[PDB]
Formats: sequence, structure tokens, C-alpha cells
Amino acid sequence: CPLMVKVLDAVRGSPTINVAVHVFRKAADDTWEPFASGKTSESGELHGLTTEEEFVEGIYKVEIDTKSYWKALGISPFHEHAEVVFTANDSGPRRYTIAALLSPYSYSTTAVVTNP
Amino acid sequence: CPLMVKVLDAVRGSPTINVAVHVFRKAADDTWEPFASGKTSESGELHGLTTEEEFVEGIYKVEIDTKSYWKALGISPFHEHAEVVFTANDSGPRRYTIAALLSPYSYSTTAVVTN
Amino acid sequence: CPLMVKVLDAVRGSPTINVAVHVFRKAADDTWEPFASGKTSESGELHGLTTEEEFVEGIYKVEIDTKSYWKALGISPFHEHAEVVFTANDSGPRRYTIAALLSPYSYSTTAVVTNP
Amino acid sequence: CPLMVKVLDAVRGSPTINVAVHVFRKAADDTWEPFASGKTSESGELHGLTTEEEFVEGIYKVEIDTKSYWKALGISPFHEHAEVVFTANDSGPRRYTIAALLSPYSYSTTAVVTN
Repeated sequence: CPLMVKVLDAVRGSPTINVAVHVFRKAADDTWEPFASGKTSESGELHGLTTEEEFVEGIYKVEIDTKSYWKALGISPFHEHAEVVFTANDSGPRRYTIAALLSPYSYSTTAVVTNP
Repeated sequence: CPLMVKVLDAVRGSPTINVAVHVFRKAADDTWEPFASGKTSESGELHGLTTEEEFVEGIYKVEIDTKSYWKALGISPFHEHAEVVFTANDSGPRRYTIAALLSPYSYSTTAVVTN
Repeated sequence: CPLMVKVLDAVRGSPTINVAVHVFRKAADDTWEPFASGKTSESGELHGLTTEEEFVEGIYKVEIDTKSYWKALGISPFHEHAEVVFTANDSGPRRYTIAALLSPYSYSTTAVVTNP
Repeated sequence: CPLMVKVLDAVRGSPTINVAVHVFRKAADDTWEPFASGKTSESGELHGLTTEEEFVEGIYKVEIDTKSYWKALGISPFHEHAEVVFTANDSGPRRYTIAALLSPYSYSTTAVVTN
């Protein structure tokens, strides 16, 4: 509930199914520790990555495997992935939606942050 | 010089060449009267649409014929065109660049306004 | 259900509440006939604009009053509105989500089209 | 000449001036080794990062320090930075322009690749 990822294909106007997503948290050592992973559903959404308790203050990285998505459609895209890095929960708990809009040579990402 | 249009293709990663662009000025009776037009260059740009003398304050519309572009590439598009409607020079003349980034089912338009 | 509009503020990362939306349909005469209107909810969404029966083949125009939104926040934005023009239902009935992402000098719009 | 970065500010409608940009090359041990850096000009552009000789095939990362830009403007940002990771010249050398459009809670990056 605190962290959701949503992915859309701007060529077809359709959610992207089965796209891999990895989340990492920046370590006290400054390394990227694996934190959660999953794949998008038929709606293009990935829920259930974490809980309010586990999702503490930190720097988080959401890495979306956009290249495998395009390659499965026959396309050699520009980007290796889409990677979103942000500080979370530093003013207390929030709910974060990380959205990505994909084209072969472009991507856009927006964050919708709300207070529960 | 006061108005320029620059268009990019997010599918191919290239400027959009030979895209038609039409510019209109809102008339007093709230209709759109045609004002200038052209086709983007090989750099995706359209210069020379108007002059400082002619580009007075008012409401302007820029229409980019995105549907014809995508049809020429054999790609099904969503929109009939991409539009930008804006008020010009409300606080003095400026240079306006209308930058458009095109995908078949999405577009963004940004104004880069320099004094 | 066949037509939904969703609007987000890219400065704050938040849905835009109370934004006016007007829909028009291109006439047999080639005029823009008023078709439906409403305002976005606290989620930034506007539902219930039309029905499958009324929403026939045609060229439709969705006009979002982004300028009033910015002016209420003290900002003089570049665009007078955000206007999305598209052919609908020409290959049969579909569900359309028209999304807009707003900044004072920029907007993005994407269409998500699905088959029920 | 082979790599250029261009950055626009969607809030103010201007190029982003004095934004730091760092470029890295993936090393064989899968770490990022620093390769070039600079600050955007008054046109929002950063030229001269590398040369055709040095810009060989491989995986490159471009980091744009968007957070520092927004902090300088007194605007709260979401992201730590904007990134682009790409494979270069897989089918020959090309000119790459990485165009980034920035808002405090959203960004887009587009590659304009010309031969």
C-alpha cells in the first residue's frame, strides 16, 4: 500500500504487462541493498511491494526493466531501463505511486505522493 | 524570430521532418483566424513564422498535424493533432519556442520563453 | 465508464481537484457541439461523462481548464487550457482514459484505450 | 561532438542553467566509472563531454543533478537526480542528444540520435 509502480506504453496506449521491477534501498554503507521486486499485472500496476513498517526513511531506487519489454515486441530501445531514485518518508509516512510512460527512445516518470 | 516550433519523435529518437504546422490568432468574434503555417525542417524546426511587428499581444493557437506524420510512418495514432493555445507578450515581446515531443498515444508540449 | 479524464500536478505530485472539463463532439456540420462537462474529484478524476449508448463514433474534443487551476494557486501559466482531440469508437466501442500531467509551462497528455 | 545534453525547466519555461551533469561508463566488473562531467550553459546545453575516439561502444550512464537545481530555486523536488542509461554505438558511432524536461515531481528524457 505505501509503494505502487504503474507502467504504460505510449505507442499503443496500453498498460504494460509482466514488466520486471526491482526496488533497492541505499545502505548505511551507501550500497544499493535489494529491497523488493515484482512484475506488473495486466493493469500495468505492481502492488504489495512493502508495508508501512518495513518502508522506513531512506533513499530508494525503483528500477523498471523497460528494455526486456521492448525487446519482447521486437524493438531495440534506447534506454537500458528506467530508474527512479528518491528520498522517502523523511517527513513521516506517505503513499507513493511511481508511474512510468514508455516509448522506444523516451520515457517519462512522475511521482504521486499522498498523505494517509 | 519571435515564434519557433521544434518537434521530436519519441518512437524513432529523431526530429520530426515535414510535419505541417498551422498558427492562428483569436479574432474578436472568438473564431480562429489563420495566421501562418509551414513544415518542419530536417532538424524538426520551423522558423520564420512571423515578425515582431506582426506578433502583437493576443491569444494564439499552434496546431501540429501529428496524425499525418504517424500515418506516413505506418503507425496508428490516437490524436487528430497536437495543439497549444497561449496568450502572447502579455508583459512585453519575448521569444517563444514551442517544443513538442510526440508518441502515437501521448504528447507533451513545452514553452521555452526567453526575453 | 467509456470516458474518464484524469489530471495531475507535476509540481506538487498530487491529483488536481475541481478542474473544469468540457467535452465536445464534431458535428455533421463540422461545428464543436457541447457533449458533456464536469469537474475533477479529489482523486483528480472525472467519471460519468457519458454512456456506451451516447458515445458513438465521432471526433471528440476534451478541453481541460488548466489556466484557472494555476491562477487559483497564484501562477500565470503558459497554456490557456489543455485540449485533446481524437477519433473515438471507429473500430467499435472502447474505454478511453484521457490523462493530463500539468506544469506551468508544459503539459503532457496520454490516452489509455482498452477493449471491454 | 558525439554526446550532448540539453535540459529544460517546465515550471519556468526556460533552459536549466548551471545544472551539474556526470557521465559514467560501465566497467567490466559492472561498476560505474566516471567518464566526464560539466554544467549546462545559459542555453541549457552541455557540449564537449567526449570525443569520437574515446566514445567507444559500451554502456553509459548520464546523471543530471536535478535536486540541486530545484533546491537553488526554492522548490521542493521528488527525485535525487534524473538518469539515463543506454548502450552506445551498437551499430556504429552516432550523435546522441539527451534531452531532459524537468518538473519537481516528474521528468522525461528523450534521445535524439542522428547518423
